[PDB]
Amino acid sequence: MNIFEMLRIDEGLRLKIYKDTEGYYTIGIGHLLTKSPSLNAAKSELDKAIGRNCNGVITKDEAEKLFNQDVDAAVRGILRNAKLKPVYDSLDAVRRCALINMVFQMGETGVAGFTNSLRMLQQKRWDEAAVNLAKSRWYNQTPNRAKRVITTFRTGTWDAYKNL
Repeated sequence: MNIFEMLRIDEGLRLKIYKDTEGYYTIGIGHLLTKSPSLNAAKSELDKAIGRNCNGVITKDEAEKLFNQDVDAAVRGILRNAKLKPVYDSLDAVRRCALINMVFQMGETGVAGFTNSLRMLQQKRWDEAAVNLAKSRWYNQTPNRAKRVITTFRTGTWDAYKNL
């Protein structure tokens, strides 16, 4: 497993515009288009993103391309965020993927927000952070995925993804 394989599992692949867990227009491997309720806004965003007339459909190549940009963006966002950098730099290679996973899913600001959980990760207090992390909207809304990610932070292994 690597970060690509992990996000691939959490997000699945769709070549047609679809609605998020939160009902937002997305495509590919979890590539949010817009939070606006109009399919029209979404298609406009899709065309902009791809640089062609898509009419709500992309190719797999194009999906993977958005995915390459989004993983790259998540890493760089981390490394630039004053709050996320130190945590990332303190973690081992498996757990770094867990952090990325959250930033990909809820954004930089989303994650910078888990003050207590990040303090716990930095301190390598793994059980404690897993409990703290479960005390969130994230976990109540997407439990299956959150368990997989929390499990990764707790164990530093890929066992949560092996099953899948």
